[PDB]
Amino acid sequence: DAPTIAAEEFEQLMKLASTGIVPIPPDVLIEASSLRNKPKLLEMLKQGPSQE
Amino acid sequence: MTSQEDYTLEALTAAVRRFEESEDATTEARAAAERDRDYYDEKQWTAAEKAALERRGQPAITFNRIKRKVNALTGIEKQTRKDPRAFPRNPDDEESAQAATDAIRYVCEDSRWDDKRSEAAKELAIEGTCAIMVGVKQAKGGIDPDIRRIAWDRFYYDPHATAFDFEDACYMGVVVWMDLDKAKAKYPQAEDVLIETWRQAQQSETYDDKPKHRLWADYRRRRVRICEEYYLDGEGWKFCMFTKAGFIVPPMPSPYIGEDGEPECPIKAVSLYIDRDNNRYGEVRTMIGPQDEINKRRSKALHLINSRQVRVSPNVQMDAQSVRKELSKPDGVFVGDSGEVEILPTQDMASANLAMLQEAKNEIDLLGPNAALGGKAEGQMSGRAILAQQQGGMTEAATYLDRIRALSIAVYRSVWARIRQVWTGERWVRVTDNERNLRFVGLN
Amino acid sequence: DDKPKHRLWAYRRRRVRICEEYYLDGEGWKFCMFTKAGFIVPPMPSPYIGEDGEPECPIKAVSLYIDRDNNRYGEVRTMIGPQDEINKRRSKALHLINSRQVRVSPNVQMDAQSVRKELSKPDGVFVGDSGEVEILPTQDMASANLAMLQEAKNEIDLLGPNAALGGKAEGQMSGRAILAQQQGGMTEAATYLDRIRALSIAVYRS
Amino acid sequence: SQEDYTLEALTAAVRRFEESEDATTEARAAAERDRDYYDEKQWTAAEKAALERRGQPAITFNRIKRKVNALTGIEKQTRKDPRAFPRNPDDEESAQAATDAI
Amino acid sequence: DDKPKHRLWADYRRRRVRICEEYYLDGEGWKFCMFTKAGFIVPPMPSPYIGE
Amino acid sequence: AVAELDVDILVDEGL
Repeated sequence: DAPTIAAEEFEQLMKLASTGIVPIPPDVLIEASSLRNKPKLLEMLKQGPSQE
Repeated sequence: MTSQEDYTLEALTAAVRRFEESEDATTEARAAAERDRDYYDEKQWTAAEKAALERRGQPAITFNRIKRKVNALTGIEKQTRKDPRAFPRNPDDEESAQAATDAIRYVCEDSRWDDKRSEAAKELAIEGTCAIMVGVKQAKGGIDPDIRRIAWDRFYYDPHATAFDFEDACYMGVVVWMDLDKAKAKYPQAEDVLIETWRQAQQSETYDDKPKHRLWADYRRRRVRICEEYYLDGEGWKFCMFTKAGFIVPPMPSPYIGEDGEPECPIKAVSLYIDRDNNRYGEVRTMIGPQDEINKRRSKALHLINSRQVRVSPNVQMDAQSVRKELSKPDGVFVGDSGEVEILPTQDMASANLAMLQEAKNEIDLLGPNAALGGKAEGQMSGRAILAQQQGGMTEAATYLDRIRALSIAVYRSVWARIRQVWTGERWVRVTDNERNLRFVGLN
Repeated sequence: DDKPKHRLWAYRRRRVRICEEYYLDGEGWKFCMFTKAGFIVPPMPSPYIGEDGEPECPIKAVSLYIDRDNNRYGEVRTMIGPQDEINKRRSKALHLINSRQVRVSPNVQMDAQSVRKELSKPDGVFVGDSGEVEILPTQDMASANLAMLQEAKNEIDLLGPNAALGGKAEGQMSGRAILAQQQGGMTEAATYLDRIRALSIAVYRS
Repeated sequence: SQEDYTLEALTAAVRRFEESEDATTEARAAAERDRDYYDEKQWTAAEKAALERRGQPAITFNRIKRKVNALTGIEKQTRKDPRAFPRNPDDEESAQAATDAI
Repeated sequence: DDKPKHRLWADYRRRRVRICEEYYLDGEGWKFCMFTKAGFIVPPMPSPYIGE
Repeated sequence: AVAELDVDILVDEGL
């Protein structure tokens, strides 16, 4: 029983990532979460590398 | 108006025969289920026993224990709530499941499936029969599948059905009580068959109006009973609507397309226990026996205590009953010699009745749920014993959860079938927000 | 009616009664303010918009238990009986303990009730020989009434919310069983909690 | 015809209220009895008069209030806030609006 | 007989029948027959279900 | 509409 499909999906991502068996990138993980600052975190993680 | 009616008796008999046999064949089962429900509703004394207790002056006291067990079972079912899900048989069908798992879920939040399931489980615990209607309703975006709950006393089935999901049931239907004004507004064509029903029935009160005494159906608020029946004709499932005076809707094929593309009965019904006479009863029946011993032995032990047995010498010039009443009072007096009145001993009777009452209480506590799942038990026991008793009670309650699961699965299957039948592309896009789901529109 | 149930107005104020009614006819929901004298607000479609965009009744109500006669009641009804039995047995034991039953010889020139009252008092006296008055035994009745009262107390303790869930041990268990007893009490109260949750959800949707 | 319609509507409303009041007389009486029992009024007038005549004081031992208070405290401790969830990710922000509104 | 067992007074308008489906193994092999107390519905034929 | 109940928004209880 989950409020939404996204909540169950995020819980399954937690279960998969806690074991550490598979590498789960944080961008898709954040995209599947339910955070209010999700667009800001996604933009900050997906920003292009510094010109240096 | 003229309203030329009373066409023939054969048509009316053929119309109401199935409901007649449904009422007749399940009289004893309906009476037993009503008695169990009344026991659950703090009504465990008959009229004669209450009258006798009032005559003797003893108040009627009920120690209800069935309600605690039923509440424990209902809470156990509530705590194990699950969500609908579609699993793909093969990987290439995965996306298909990802459609259904969404769509069905929407319905289960549009119709508040949780509450309907909870009351269905309550009736299964009490009466042992749950009925869920999977129909259609009007929404802003169009027609959407809808889940309705049918009360146990407003639903009738084929008495010859032996299975617990009614696979072999020939027919089933719902009785609905509606105001005459609402009935005329909803079905103006069938104005000649809507007949006032003011007189209450005492032989069969199961399918009557819930308030038995209603002094307003004469002219103010007229109410009628309408039966919606789906029956398996040789060609297929046919749905009809009728009353005691005629056909509101003539026999027509069922409009609800089933799983295999054929008309199907939208009613999904489940049962807990079935006897050798096809009578369906719930768990409360098992608690009916001991519960009386909780009450009756409570009364008798109270009767043996506030009254005394006295032998009076014949030379006494007073009424024996008056002397006994005086001696039974805490501040009573008697005038006479020592041997005129002798108080017979009745403490053994009261002690034996109390011991038997305690034994009955222990029996009902162990009966059904082990009383530890409700967190009551008996006391003076360790935690490990409590966990073991709770696990044993959960094991003994596996059939109840299996019935709930089967009813839920059938409801979800009917919901998916109705979604395939009635949903359009616009509704699919609006609900699921996925273009690919337009592939799933219709049954083809 | 008015709660104080006094309505003196010897005048103090002036109280009036109005009824808001939301009723669903064939075409939709309508709302009306009315008294028996007339219409404060004439019957009009409900000014509140529901989930589907159509007028709907703004009142959201829930009930705990429903009887076969469409009667609604709470959890106090279960404990009504045991409480009455407790009070009645307590009163009966009190009456039995403080009163004595006496058999008086016919050759006494005093009232039987007066002699009984004298012998019931802790500092009473009596004049006569040995066989004039006899005290009938009534301690068994009081003791058994006390036992019945204790049994009723146990029943009322086991009837409603769990004592362990309510902070009462009643047996001095090991502590581990307390958590399981609390879980059982939560399971029992799950129906009430679900009723509250459903009411809250309806209120939030409205 | 406005007067006739208004009279009919008023009569219907009054009749509906009267029917609702009358059909629930026993339930209302039982609920009032339970509420009074919760509020220390657990003795009838006749029994109180009999006890007063006997000289025995009327003593009330209330246990319903304890259970009701326990249930109310449990409900208070399981308080929860309203929350809006999005069916689809694209509705996420929209749900936030409801969470900021309700 | 019928499970509700009200043939004495009920089921006048609802006509019910009983059919026996019998699989019997004689020397040649298993055969299947639908029959009643009055006649044959399916004449004795080899069982249409192929074994292992 | 844009955000209707049970279609785009689900109302429940959170912490």
